[PDB]
Parts: sequence; structure tokens; C-alpha cells
Amino acid sequence: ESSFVEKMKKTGRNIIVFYGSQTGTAEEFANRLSKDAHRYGMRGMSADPEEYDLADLSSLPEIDNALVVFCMATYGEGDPTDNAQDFYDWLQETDVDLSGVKFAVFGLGNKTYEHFNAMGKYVDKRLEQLGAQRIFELGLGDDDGNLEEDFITWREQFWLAVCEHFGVEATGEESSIRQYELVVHTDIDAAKVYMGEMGRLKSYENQKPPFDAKNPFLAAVTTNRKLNQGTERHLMHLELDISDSKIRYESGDHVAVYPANDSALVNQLGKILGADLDVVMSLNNLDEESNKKHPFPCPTSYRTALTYYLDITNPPRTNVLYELAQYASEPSEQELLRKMASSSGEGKELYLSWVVEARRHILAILQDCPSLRPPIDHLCELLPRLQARYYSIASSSKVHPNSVHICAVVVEYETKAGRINKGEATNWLRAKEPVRALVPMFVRKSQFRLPFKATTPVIMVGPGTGVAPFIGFIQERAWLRQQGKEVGETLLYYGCRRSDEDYLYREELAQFHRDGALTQLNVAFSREQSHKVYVQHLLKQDREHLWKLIEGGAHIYVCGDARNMARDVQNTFYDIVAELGAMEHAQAVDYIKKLMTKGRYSLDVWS
Ligand SMILES: Cc1cc2nc3c(=O)[nH]c(=O)nc-3n(C[C@H](O)[C@H](O)[C@H](O)COP(=O)(O)OP(=O)(O)OC[C@H]3O[C@@H](n4cnc5c(N)ncnc54)[C@H](O)[C@@H]3O)c2cc1C
Ligand SMILES: Cc1cc2nc3c(=O)[nH]c(=O)nc-3n(C[C@H](O)[C@H](O)[C@H](O)COP(=O)(O)O)c2cc1C
Ligand SMILES: [Ca+2]
Repeated sequence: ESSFVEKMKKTGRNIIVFYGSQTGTAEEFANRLSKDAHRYGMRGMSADPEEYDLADLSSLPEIDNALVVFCMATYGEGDPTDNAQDFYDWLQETDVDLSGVKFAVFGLGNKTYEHFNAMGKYVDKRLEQLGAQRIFELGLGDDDGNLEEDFITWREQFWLAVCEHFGVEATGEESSIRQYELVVHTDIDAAKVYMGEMGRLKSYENQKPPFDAKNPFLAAVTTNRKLNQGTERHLMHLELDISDSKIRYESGDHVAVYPANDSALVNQLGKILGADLDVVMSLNNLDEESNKKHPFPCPTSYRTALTYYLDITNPPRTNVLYELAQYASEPSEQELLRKMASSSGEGKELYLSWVVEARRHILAILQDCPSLRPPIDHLCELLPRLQARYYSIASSSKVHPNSVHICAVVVEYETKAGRINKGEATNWLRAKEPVRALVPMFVRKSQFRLPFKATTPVIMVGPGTGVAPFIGFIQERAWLRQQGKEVGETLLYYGCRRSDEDYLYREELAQFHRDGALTQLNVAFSREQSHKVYVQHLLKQDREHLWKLIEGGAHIYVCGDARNMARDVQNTFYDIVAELGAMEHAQAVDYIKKLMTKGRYSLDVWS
């Protein structure tokens, strides 16, 4: 059906929840809200806006008690997710009267970014401008705090508002219904079983372009080398062969990789569950009208699903804990789990401490709640899909057109729970032996780019792994110089803990400076003295030259830690401009923010 409104009429739904999602979180929130509808006598469905035409919103009044909800995540520079781009474009050009339309929006964002929840804010503002009626205030979910708690708090007030305005009431039947039913495929041909590939069956074996998120290219690991000294931490440089993939990229772009869960974790889950992981099965949607026939590719074995399709490392969200409680035979244990779904009080404190702060993954929860023995098929229905991880490409395609490089630090730490957590993708990449080893990947374009004019100077700030895109930038600027082009100054402000422990690309950067490609190599060693010495300290010391370059039209790039470094660096640039630019601090802020709008102050930061 082309019209979501007609689809709603045909299937008896009065609430439709659209999701703007890239890594599945918004989709899960939409699904959870859609299922809630029944608890109020209403009927809902979640939907991918890209599959429909949002202009049809003006027809919702044809359905009694119609309600439309939007769970939208914000991405690069405050833009919409790819699947919500058409909707965003429609909202920008339309002036249709949406009187009679009733809506609510929950935005997914992260305060460490420059444009916090920009998409949710825009959708909410626009719908009202068009004449639609807001049923409940805009939800501002913040992944830098705890997005789950923001969502459940908003969700509760949301339904109360729905009850008040539409005159409905809760049912109270927390029975919780399964969304999928299990079918064991005892006699299936081996060749018809998914073995970890995404999308089409056999797409990993039979690789045909175009390669993207739904059809990743299996790139061979040609290089995987340790960049630092000591068993302390592990920093590594990988080179992935993309020959014959037709994949294109530019320095500044991101490479996404689909990891495989640790087999030791998968094996232990199978044992504690008392399940034969090699059983091949299928989970089928009880809603025969939904386009989402299964929770992940199937038929497939439990081992395969728990290895390639499901997230078993991230601390579970509250709905998973609430639904599992019914399987805890011990009163105390079943009570602990049930409470964690509370938006406040003891229950919330326990969730944030026992699950989140303690970083307990599903196996840890099953282990620390020994009476919890849920059927493996229901667990597979509850666990979120395993998502790709993004890395800043550390190579220039002008120099390495057939290889995509990665600079990454392995995540590994002890939990207050006495366990050793290992980063999903980094522990997996670390184990990829060069020269056989394949990494399913794809490229995600970014707006982080070297200046159009080679003469334009660049100021690069990237401590730690934030140096990644800049290795590529320098390779390219060096290449331009080798092509006989006039290249402006190229400055790198890099930082590490100690010059003899975690100085990434020491030799390469030194050679680029000796070659003349890297005009300046400014490095801050943070722990080689009593007080911290960071990149911003070096920027402040270089205020005169930096102001000259900025005033001249230089481009600034900041990559790495978004939580504190990005903010501290930005604050230092404000000070440089306020001090030497002949203007007040507030004017300096406006000045730097304006550079961002002009593409002369770019960010590639993360957490
Ligand atoms: C646009 C973008 C670009 C990126 N570029 C790079 C890059 O170039 N290089 C790079 O190394 N990474 C980069 N990252 C981070 C990268 O995508 C992954 O998040 C990171 O490699 C960790 O993934 P993982 O699967 O190994 O860890 P996961 O299994 O996902 O675990 C990570 C989580 O573990 C927890 N954690 C980590 N250390 C501790 C600790 N000491 N105590 C308690 N909890 C802890 C945190 O909750 C953290 O969120 C980028 C991210 C984005 C969004
Ligand atoms: C490359 C990237 C860029 C992001 N940019 C922003 C941003 O500009 N503003 C913001 O508020 N949040 C930003 N976020 C955070 C997401 O909006 C948040 O993680 C959300 O939960 C993701 O939802 P999803 O899993 O449904 O895609 C960004 C995340 C990534 C991975
Ligand atoms: Ca210097």
C-alpha cells in the first residue's frame, strides 16, 4: 500500500509511529510505542517514512482518533537519518494545511554534538507551523546521559496525555505478547540457511556491487599492526583491501564494519540457557501484514543469530529486563528485574547501577540471576540487532584508492562486577590476522573534507585516535605537493599520554614534516609532567599565527573525544579570536559558529 493512511484503515490501526533511524535505536523506540497502543484500546503500527509519502499526513483525519508519532534521531551536522531525508525535504518545501492532525515527537540525540536533537526539534516545530496539534511536548533524548531513561520518562507522560485528550484509559494487562512465533527447521537444506550475511542469502559468498549497509563488501585485512608499546592498551592500524568493489571514498569519510560476537560469549550463553545453538529456526511475525517478517535473516541457527545478528554485549534496555523477569523462578531475582522498568525511585536507581554502571551484558545478567532461564527463542526476539561500528578513514583515496585504513584503540576493561568486558568491534578487528581474514564493510560519506583550494591552509586538531582522518589529510596534501600544486600550510595538533607509550604514527608524521608536507607537528604529551598539557594549550601558545591563518581563510578540523576535548578546543578558539580579533567573547562565539556554517570549522567527534 502506497498510502500509510489507507494501510492504517485496512489493518485497523489509529496510531502510526514513524522512525528516523540509522543504527536501529529509534526504530526500537517506535516499535515499543506501537505495542503500547493496545494497553489503551487503540491499535498502532511502526513505519519507515521512506516507504511512504508523508504528504499523506493531511488524510489522517479520515481515521477516528488518529495519532501520529515521530521517533527521530539526529545525525551529521543536525541532519536527518537517510531514511528520513525525503520527509525532511518534504517538510522544507510544503505549506499544506495539517489542521486536524494530532502528533507528538521524541527526538534521539546527544548533547556532545553541535546541533543537539536538531531533527526532532525541526519536525516538532514544522508540524505545528503547518497547523497540526501537538498532543505532548517534544522529547529530547540524550545519549550522553541515559537515552533509555529519557525515553521511558517521556513515554509515560505521553500516554497520560493521550488518555487525557482522547478520553481513553489503560487496560492494566501487563501480560506482554510475543511479536514472533518460532518454527524449528529440522529438515532444511544447508544451502538455504543464513550464515551471518545481511540482506540477501549468499550475498557474502556471491559478492556483487553495489556494496552498502544492506550488502557490505567483505574486505581482506592486508595489514593489522600494533601502533603503541606495552601490553597496557592496544592501538592498531588496519588496512582493508577494497579492490574490485567499485567503492569510492575521500579522506574524511567513515568506514562502517559489521563485527562478530566473541564465540566464548556465545558458547557460554548457549550453555547457561541449556540450548543447542546449532538448531536452525525461524522467528515469524504474528502480524502477517507487517513488512518485517522476521527479527533478523532467517532461517538461521541460534549460534549464527547470537554471533552476527544480535547485540549481546551492550547493557540491555529496560524492556528486555522487564520481559525476562517472568522467567526468574526466584522471587528476589524476579523482583529485581521487574523493578528496573520504573522511571523513578529504587527501580531506576537499580537499573542504572546494576545494569548500566556495572556494564552487565546479557550473559552477566543470566549469571548473576541464576534462576533466570528464558527460552532462547524469546531472548532472540528481545535482543536488539547487532549494529555496525564507524571508524574515521585514515587514508587518502588519492594515494590508496584500493585500500581503506583504520586507526583504532581496543576497548577492554574490568567492571565493578568483576568481569572483563571486551569491545565488540575492536576485539574482533584485533583478532583479524593479515594475509584470509575478511571484514564486512561499507563507506558512509561525510562532509568532513579538505579545502577545495589546495592553497587554503588547514589547522588539524586530533589527539589520540582523533588523529585518524588527519593521517589521510596529510597523505593527500603531500600528494598534491608531489603533483606540483601550490599547497598552503598544513598544521597538526596531536596529543598522547606519553611520548614513549602511545605516540601514534610517530615515524610517519616525522617523515611528513621532514618532507615538508606537514608544515608543523605540534604534540602535547599529557602525562609527562605533573600538570596536563593538551592540544588546546599548544593552540593558545600559537594564538598569533593561528589568528593570522584563520583571518586569512584557513579551515579548522577537530576530531576525537566529543565529551571534553572538542569543547575545550572550541573554547580556546573563541579566546584566540576574542583576544586578537578585536571583538568581545560573545562575538568570538558567533564568529566561530559562523565558520562552521561556511564549512571552515569541521568536526568529526564521538564517544
Ligand atoms: C563518526 C564516528 C567515527 C569514529 N571513528 C573512530 C576512529 O577513527 N577510531 C576509533 O578507535 N574509534 C572511532 N569511533 C568509536 C568507534 O565507532 C567504536 O564506538 C569504538 O571502536 C568502540 O566499539 P566497540 O565495538 O569495540 O566497543 P563496544 O563494545 O561498543 O563498547 C563501547 C562502550 O564500552 C564502554 N566503555 C569503554 N571503556 C570503558 C571503561 N574504561 N569503563 C566503563 N565503560 C567503558 C562505554 O559505555 C562505551 O560506549 C567512531 C565513532 C563514530 C560515531
Ligand atoms: C555520525 C553520527 C552523528 C551524530 N550527529 C548527531 C548530531 O548532530 N546531533 C545530535 O543530537 N545527535 C547526534 N548523534 C547521536 C544520535 O542521534 C543518537 O546516538 C541516536 O540514539 C541514534 O539513533 P539510531 O540508532 O536510531 O540511529 C550522532 C551519531 C552518529 C553515529
Ligand atoms: Ca610548534
